[PDB]
This record gives sequence, structure tokens and C-alpha cells, in this order.
Amino acid sequence: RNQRKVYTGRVVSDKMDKTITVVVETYKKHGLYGKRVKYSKKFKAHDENNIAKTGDVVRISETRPLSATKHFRLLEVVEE
Amino acid sequence: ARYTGPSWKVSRRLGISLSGTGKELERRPYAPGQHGPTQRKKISEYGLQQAEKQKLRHMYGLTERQFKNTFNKAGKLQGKHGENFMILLEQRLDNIVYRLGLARTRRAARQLVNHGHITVDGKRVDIPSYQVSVGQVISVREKSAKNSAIAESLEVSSFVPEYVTFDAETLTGSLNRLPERSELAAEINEAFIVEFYSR
Amino acid sequence: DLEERVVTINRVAKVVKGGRRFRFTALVVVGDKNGHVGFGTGKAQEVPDAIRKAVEDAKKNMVFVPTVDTTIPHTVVGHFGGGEILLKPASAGSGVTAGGPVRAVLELAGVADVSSKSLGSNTPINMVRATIDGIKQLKNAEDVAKLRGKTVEELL
Amino acid sequence: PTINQLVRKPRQSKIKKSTSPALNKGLNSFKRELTDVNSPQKRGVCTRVGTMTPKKPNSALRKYARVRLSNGIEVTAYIPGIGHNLQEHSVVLIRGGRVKDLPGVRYHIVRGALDTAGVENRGQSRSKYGTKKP
Amino acid sequence: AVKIRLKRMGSKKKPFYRIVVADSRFPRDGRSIETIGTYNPLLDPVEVKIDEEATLKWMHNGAKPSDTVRNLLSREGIMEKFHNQKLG
Amino acid sequence: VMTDPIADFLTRIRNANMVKHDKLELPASKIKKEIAEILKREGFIRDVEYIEDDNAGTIRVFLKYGATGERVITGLKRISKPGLRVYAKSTEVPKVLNGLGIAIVSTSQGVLTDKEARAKQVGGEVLAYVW
RNA sequence: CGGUAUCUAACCAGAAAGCCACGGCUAACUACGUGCCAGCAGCCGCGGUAAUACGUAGGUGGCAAGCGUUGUCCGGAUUUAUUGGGCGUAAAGCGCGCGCAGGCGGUCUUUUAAGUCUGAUGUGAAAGCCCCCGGCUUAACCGGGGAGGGUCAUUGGAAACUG
RNA sequence: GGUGCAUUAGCUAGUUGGUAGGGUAAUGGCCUACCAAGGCAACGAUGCAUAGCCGACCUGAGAGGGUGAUCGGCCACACUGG
Ligand SMILES: [Mg+2]
Ligand SMILES: [Mg+2]
Ligand SMILES: [Mg+2]
Ligand SMILES: [Mg+2]
Ligand SMILES: [Mg+2]
Ligand SMILES: [Mg+2]
Ligand SMILES: [Mg+2]
Ligand SMILES: [Mg+2]
Ligand SMILES: [Mg+2]
Ligand SMILES: [Mg+2]
Ligand SMILES: [Mg+2]
Ligand SMILES: [Mg+2]
Ligand SMILES: [Mg+2]
Ligand SMILES: [Mg+2]
Ligand SMILES: [Mg+2]
Ligand SMILES: [Mg+2]
Ligand SMILES: [Mg+2]
Ligand SMILES: [Mg+2]
Ligand SMILES: [Mg+2]
Ligand SMILES: [Mg+2]
Ligand SMILES: [Mg+2]
Ligand SMILES: [Mg+2]
Ligand SMILES: [Mg+2]
Ligand SMILES: [Mg+2]
Ligand SMILES: [Mg+2]
Ligand SMILES: [Mg+2]
Ligand SMILES: [Mg+2]
Ligand SMILES: [Mg+2]
Ligand SMILES: [Mg+2]
Ligand SMILES: [Mg+2]
Ligand SMILES: [Mg+2]
Ligand SMILES: [Mg+2]
Ligand SMILES: [Mg+2]
Ligand SMILES: [Mg+2]
Ligand SMILES: [Mg+2]
Ligand SMILES: [Mg+2]
Ligand SMILES: [Mg+2]
Repeated sequence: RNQRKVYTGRVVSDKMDKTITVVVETYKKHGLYGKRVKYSKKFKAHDENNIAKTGDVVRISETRPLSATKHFRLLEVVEE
Repeated sequence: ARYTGPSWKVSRRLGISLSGTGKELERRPYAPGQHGPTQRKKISEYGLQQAEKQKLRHMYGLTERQFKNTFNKAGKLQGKHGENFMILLEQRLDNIVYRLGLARTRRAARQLVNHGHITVDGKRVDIPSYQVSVGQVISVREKSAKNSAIAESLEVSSFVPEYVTFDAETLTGSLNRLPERSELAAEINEAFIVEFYSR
Repeated sequence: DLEERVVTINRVAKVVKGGRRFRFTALVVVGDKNGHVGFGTGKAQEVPDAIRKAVEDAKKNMVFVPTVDTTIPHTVVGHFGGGEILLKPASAGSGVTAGGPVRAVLELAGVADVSSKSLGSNTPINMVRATIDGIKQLKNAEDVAKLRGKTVEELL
Repeated sequence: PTINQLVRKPRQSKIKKSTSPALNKGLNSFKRELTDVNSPQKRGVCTRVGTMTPKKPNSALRKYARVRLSNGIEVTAYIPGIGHNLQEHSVVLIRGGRVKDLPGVRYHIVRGALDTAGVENRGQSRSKYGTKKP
Repeated sequence: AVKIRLKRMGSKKKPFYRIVVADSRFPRDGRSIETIGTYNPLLDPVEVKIDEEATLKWMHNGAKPSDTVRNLLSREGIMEKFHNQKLG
Repeated sequence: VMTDPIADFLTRIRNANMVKHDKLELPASKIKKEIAEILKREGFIRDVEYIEDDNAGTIRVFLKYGATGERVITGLKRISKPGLRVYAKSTEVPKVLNGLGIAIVSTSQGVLTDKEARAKQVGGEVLAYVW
């Protein structure tokens, strides 16, 4: 069975129902000079029962589009 | 004969006696023109590099554009760029006929190849710039055969280089092997040729 | 028996009451193709006499250039005042690729294949100084092992 | 600068400036707007022919023209060669090239391309000035 | 309907064909699925090089040789194999 | 403050060469041990000793000069600075001064010179050029 | 396409050479005419009754079925400098402090494996540059094979360095 | 992953999420009713200007700089709007 893609980030906002906003931090070297730089773009994940809280560290997996913006689902809550 | 002008001044201007000797010396050995006998002058670095190009170009008698093209593909080989240039030029069908003794000068040899008078491997070839390989046989294929001009030039042939084999009964010339730089010209500075094209 | 090559002849002047007095300065590179080269400077009221002074001067700055396979052992960078020269080894048969006054110190020295680039000023006297400042840094492989206590085959 | 400084704002290079602004400009009559296309020559009808004097220390009299280009820009050109045949209301071809002596002249009128004719009795360098083989 | 056909390439009056597998809809010298072999008609004994394995794989998936290809494959002799593997 | 202890090792040796100092000592570290130990393998330094103390220990290096006082080390350079780290693949390992010098590489098999790295097909961080 | 390509038979040196430069940069110089006029010019700048710089001749030098000019792009330009520059007097250290975000961070041990290095699999079409062969009488040109090309995806390792 | 402007600082309201239904070959504010007030942005939203994208082409010692005609792949358009 082919496997989807799983990320890991930090919850930012839970003011919406059934969903959370997760920022994923990642590295990428600059094109010409060659220095690693922080890069963060936040996603949307599906919180089935509002388990995750602000500031938690979670794992999210890719799915079919659940909404206009959500296409990830929450998998684990690693840290609180 | 791409350059049909007098082939006597070019030896005088260059200072080297093309085709053996006599064109430069004996007569006026100084440069042609009104200001030949007097009014000498120094030569800069550009002049020395440029004058080396002119010797090879006018010795083998070929145009500028070909000279640039054959220089580029000569340097694609393995070894010294300058030495590979004379080796590659030595391969030309004009020079081989000149080396065999069927013609007196390179201009005579070029016309001889041009007017379908020779054959390689039994097939007529009319391209002067054909690159001969090692082992191929070159003949005349009868027709002209006992021609007065070709037979006259056979007698006045001095010597024959060791990398070409030719007997004057079947006129079957051949290249024994690829020649060596030491046994070519020896009065040209190939290091100046390669420096000229790198500016 | 060495070889001479006049690089630059320049006319200079100092101002004195009545008018200007002019003098000629000549820069000459001298050496044999076996590996010895030197440069000098002269000054006189005539061009032929400025060369003769510079030839004698140049016979007092002789330096030795180490080469392997008609090429410098490695890459060096000269530096003297506002001029600096980069010298780089090149493949056999390529020939010397150098600027105006730096060709003389290389053709006379006997180097047959070397590439260079003048990254600094343009003054002929400071290009000759900056070039010799690079030949000083030049070392052979045989002498490097001697200092480091190794052997030649161990180094390479 | 430091690498971090050189990442926050990178290096911006200088921009060159063309010396022949009128030659590299176009026009659209439907829209009445200049379009940006390069071109080696342009033509136009000259509105005034005359001379002025060059800057010091030269002292000659240089023969110029005042041409209105096909794209609607008024420029000043220069007639080379000895003697011409230009008059007001004449169509000529101009090409790039600045003359040093003249203050404002930045273009050259090509000779032998249109109403402007070649130079009379030219024996050598005839490709310029547009004089045919005698 | 994917079918195997020639593809013209070369110079003026010196054609040289490269046997390809492509749909009928796509241009003659455009998209193709994959290449099987070549064909030189100028050589008086016409010489052809074929995969003899990708062809048989394709012809069991709905691929049909064209008029000239069928002559090539028959002369080379793999339509016999297509016969034998069909019934066997 | 101190942002690059390895650079100090590189520059202390260079500063002592100019004045022909016969020895020097400096605070010790685990990484400096191999760098100092490597230099002794190719004769760049005449000796090295360790002194054990409370804080971190101390290392002294004995510089080497040829007969008639020629420097054995003619230059030291730091490559992978804290501001811009560099990494080299197996085939990207350089040759300092056309094989007459050495480069110190911190591979995954330990800290070892450029010549040895190309014999094991490993890469890492290039630390210093010594020639 | 098309009696096209290609052969053989004969007669003819006969129908087939121009363009730009010659003070320096930059290879190539002498006469005559003009007299700050006519004019030349990419820069330095030449011409004011002995101009190697303007115009024409003779000669020469670069190319050649071409040769020159203009327009646009890269180079030389280290003249935006990661490779590869600088800030006392040449352009260039804020008038000085307190400090959020960000960037960087002393010594040792254990662990982890994000950065780092390495193997396998899939893929990065064809054509093009490059390498090796072959066909057009040679070349251009055209075929066959290969190579290169990714901060790519799955998976297995290493633990020195940053985290 | 591949462009200029901060002398362009706020933008958005089917917008952001949820519940039920409609519709589609198919998931989905794609659409509708209800409920809540959210979502994006100095890691450059929004706005103005310019532009089809790529394999590739020219130049360059290289790193890069400029271009995207011919040949091949994808896209959009067919007098101007629906
Ligand atoms: Mg002129
Ligand atoms: Mg047939
Ligand atoms: Mg017929
Ligand atoms: Mg025949
Ligand atoms: Mg006849
Ligand atoms: Mg000259
Ligand atoms: Mg006169
Ligand atoms: Mg001139
Ligand atoms: Mg003149
Ligand atoms: Mg003449
Ligand atoms: Mg001529
Ligand atoms: Mg031609
Ligand atoms: Mg042209
Ligand atoms: Mg131009
Ligand atoms: Mg640059
Ligand atoms: Mg500067
Ligand atoms: Mg400072
Ligand atoms: Mg001041
Ligand atoms: Mg100042
Ligand atoms: Mg201050
Ligand atoms: Mg902080
Ligand atoms: Mg640390
Ligand atoms: Mg930190
Ligand atoms: Mg490909
Ligand atoms: Mg062949
Ligand atoms: Mg091809
Ligand atoms: Mg191929
Ligand atoms: Mg560890
Ligand atoms: Mg482990
Ligand atoms: Mg994007
Ligand atoms: Mg629903
Ligand atoms: Mg919507
Ligand atoms: Mg926008
Ligand atoms: Mg460059
Ligand atoms: Mg590139
Ligand atoms: Mg078109
Ligand atoms: Mg229309």
C-alpha cells in the first residue's frame, strides 16, 4: 500500500472548530551563498475531538481535501 | 588555387623561403613594396604572434576560415595542441600528393587533385582538403597516366619523406604511419600559433 | 651569455627655474632560458645609455625559478604595493598566457606553459615586482619532503 | 559584508544607459503610445538644414539636419562627406553614432539610402558615403 | 488506439525511419510511448533492428502494426511467435 | 566573546611562526588533539605534549624549522567558519597546493587528512588548509 | 520530384574579385592638392601655405563571394567582489545608549539522528553540448551506443562535526 | 523551484471553520440554510508594472549574466463579451 506524507510541527491556534494550525519549521540553504536559513509555513490539520491545545507538538498526515484549506489530519500529540 | 597572386613576395615578406629555397634569397631578400630596401622597423608582440600564423597559412596555402576550423578540431585530440596541428594538416590530400613528387609545388598538386586526376582506394576524389588515413593507397587511375606535366615533376622530386611510400611504376602512394613533429618544417614556432588564438 | 628585453622606456622631467629638464628611464628584464631571470632600472639623458645602466643593474637581482615539466609546481599569488599577479600551472603545449611585462619574466626564465592574470594595477615596474614576489613562494616537491622529513613518493 | 548581512539584502548591480534613445523606440498609431522595440535605423523627414560651429578648439562649420523621426521624436543629425543635396521637407535615413565636436548631435545620416544621395567623386572608402563604382 | 508505426527523420531525400509506439492522434514526429527499432530503406538490402520482446509485449495489449511495419515484422519473423503464443 | 576556538589554534601557530617562537601553549580540547596530532604525523610540528590541569588541561606545541631557520609551515587557513559552514562530498575533497599541502577533514570515520579521505570514499567538513 | 542526382566524349585560359585600413591602441608609408577652410574621429586628438591622421594616386596589410557601419547581449569589468572588494586622509562607522525578534556561541560523558557522508531501487522523454564508431567523393549534415544533468522519491548504513 | 517597486502597510466577508442538504465522473464553500468569528501578512499579504513556462540558445576559465525565434513537451486564445 502506497503511503502518504507525514510532517511534524507545533500548534499555533485553536480558535476554530475541529481544526488546528500547525507551523512546520524547516531548513534550506541559500541559492548563491550557501547558508542554511529558517523557513516556516503553517498548515491546517483536522482535530477530530479538539484534543490538541495551543503550543503542543503534534504529527499530521496528508489526506484528501477536507475543506477549502484543510488537507492534513492530526495523527499524534507528542508533547504538551 | 584559392590565392592566385604572385607566389614570390609572400616568401619575401615572411622571410622564410617557401618550397625549398630561392624565392627569398638570391634575388632581393628584403620585403616587397616601395619601402623595402630601406626603412626597417621593430616588431611588437602582436606582430611576432601574427607573423607565425601567416607562415603556416601560406605554406600549406589554405584560407583563414578553414585554418581556424582545423585548428579547433586539432586541439580536441590528446597531446600537445601545437604539434597536433601540423600533424593534422600534414594529412591533407594536397600535401600527400606534393610529398609523393607527382607535382612540383603545392599549387600544382592542388590543381592535380582538383581536376579528378588522382584516386584513393580506387575511387575518384576531388576535395583537396580530404584527410588521408594510414594504409590507404593513392593512384592516378590511368586517364592522364602518362601525362607530361606529371612525368616531368616525377624526375625533379629530390627526396621522399620516410612516412610516405611511393614507387614510380604504379604510382601507388601510401602513408606508412602518422608523422612526427620533429620531421615537419622545423622552422615554425607552434607555441606562438596557440598563443595567437587565445587572446 | 644572457638575453635582454626592454620593457618600457619613459621620459620624466623635473622643473628648474629656466624650464624643464627631461630624462629617460628604462626597465629591462634579463635572464637565460635555463631558469635564471632578473630585472633592473636605469636613468640617463639618452635612451641608449639608459638601457646600459639598466642591464648592469639587472645583473644584481638575479633569482632562480623552480619548474617541473616546463611548468611551475603549483599556484602562487604575488603582491607588491598596488600590483598583484596570479600564476597558475597549465597543461603542456598551451604556452604562456600573460600580460605585457609579466611575459618577459616568464619567457626569459624558460617557463614554457603557464597561465597568469593581473588582478592589481597596471604600472610596469609594480608588475615585475609583484611577479618576482610570487616566484619567491614557489617551492619544489623534492625540497618540501626534506623540510617535512618525508620522502617524495610519500608526499604525492 | 558578513554573509548574514548579504542574505538579508542581496547585491543589486548597476544599470547601463543607452546612448541612442530614439533609435530603440516604436510607435502605435491606433493607441497613440510609444512601444519598446530596438531598431538599427529609422527614417524621418527633415525640418531644418543648417550649420553651427564646434566646441573649442576646433573652428570649422559642421553641416547638420533636424529630422522628425517616424515615431514622432525631434532629433538632430549630421551629414558626413563633402557636399550634400538635402533640403527642408526631405526624407532621410538616420543611424547611430555621436559626433564629439557638436554639443547635441547624436546621430548620423546615412548617405545613399533614400532621397539623400552619395558623395560626388569619391574614389576610396566608397562603401561609406554611398558612392557607386566609377 | 495505440499502434506501432514509422517515424520519418533524416535529411532531404535521405529518409531514415525509427519504429515507435504511439497513439494515432499524436503528430507523426511528436509524442510517442517508446521506441523499438529503426529502418533504413536506402540500403539496397534493407536492414532493420527490432526488440522482438517489447513488440510481442505490446501486441498483447492492443497494438496493431501498420502496412509497412507488418511486412517488416513478418520478414524478420515474429508474427509467427504472435501466432503461436496466441493459441498456446 | 570566544566564537571559534579552532580558529585560535590556527592563528596562534601562525602568530608564533612570524617571530620564530620555538614553542607555544594554549587551552586544550578534544578536537584540538587530533588537529595537533595530525600535524605531527606529516612533520609540520616537531612535537606535542599534554599537561593535565583542573579546568580543561593544557597542550603545548613545539614548532619546527629547517636548518638555517626556514619555516616548515608557510600558512594556515580556516574554511568552515561558524558563519558559513562548508561540506564536501567524496569527489569534492580538494588538493591543497597541488598535493604539497594537506587539508583536515572531519569525516564520519574520524578527523583525518584529505589524502586518506579519498582512499575511503567519505566526505565531511573541511576544517583547515595547511601548506 | 524527374531525365533530377550521377557518368564519359570533345573544345575553350578562355565568361568568373571585391571590401576595409596604413599616427598610437593595431599588421601595414611615400608623393601631390588644400591651408583652423574643406574636412576626419571609438579614445588620445589631427587640420592656422613641407599633413605617414583631411581628398586623390602609387605601394602595402587584413579577409574574400565578400567586406564595412548601425542596433542588441556576454566578456574584458575584481566596475555589486559566494568563488573575488572595501570604509584614518581618495566615495564609505549611525552623535550615543537600553534593548524585542533574528544571527553567532566555553569544557566533558551518554543517547538521538534534523543538518552532514555513503549503498541500492525508480525517475530526470526525444532532439541539443561532450565521448566512441559508421554513412553521404571531404566537410557541413545524418545514424548507433554512451556520458552528463536533481538542495528528487522509497529504503539500508556511519556517528567525527552543527542541531 | 524560477521578477521589479515599501516614494505600495494592512487585506478579506462565502471570507475562515462547523452542522444538514443540493450538485459533479470524483473530494471540496463548488452551491445553499443555520451557527460561531475567524483566515492571511515584515519568512513581504495587498496593490501597481512587466511576462506564456520548460527542454534548450549566446557568452563566460568557472561560478554566473542575458534570451526563450526555428525543433520537441505543456498551457491559453480563435473579430470583442456572455
Ligand atoms: Mg575615412
Ligand atoms: Mg530497395
Ligand atoms: Mg539526358
Ligand atoms: Mg566519368
Ligand atoms: Mg585546353
Ligand atoms: Mg604598428
Ligand atoms: Mg602638403
Ligand atoms: Mg588613423
Ligand atoms: Mg589620408
Ligand atoms: Mg590606392
Ligand atoms: Mg590587396
Ligand atoms: Mg566560404
Ligand atoms: Mg556581416
Ligand atoms: Mg555594434
Ligand atoms: Mg563580473
Ligand atoms: Mg574598491
Ligand atoms: Mg571595520
Ligand atoms: Mg575632503
Ligand atoms: Mg571622506
Ligand atoms: Mg563614532
Ligand atoms: Mg536571542
Ligand atoms: Mg559548541
Ligand atoms: Mg542556537
Ligand atoms: Mg535527455
Ligand atoms: Mg566517415
Ligand atoms: Mg545529430
Ligand atoms: Mg545521440
Ligand atoms: Mg558523538
Ligand atoms: Mg546510532
Ligand atoms: Mg509557487
Ligand atoms: Mg457535506
Ligand atoms: Mg471559495
Ligand atoms: Mg501579489
Ligand atoms: Mg570573467
Ligand atoms: Mg551555465
Ligand atoms: Mg513566427
Ligand atoms: Mg484580426
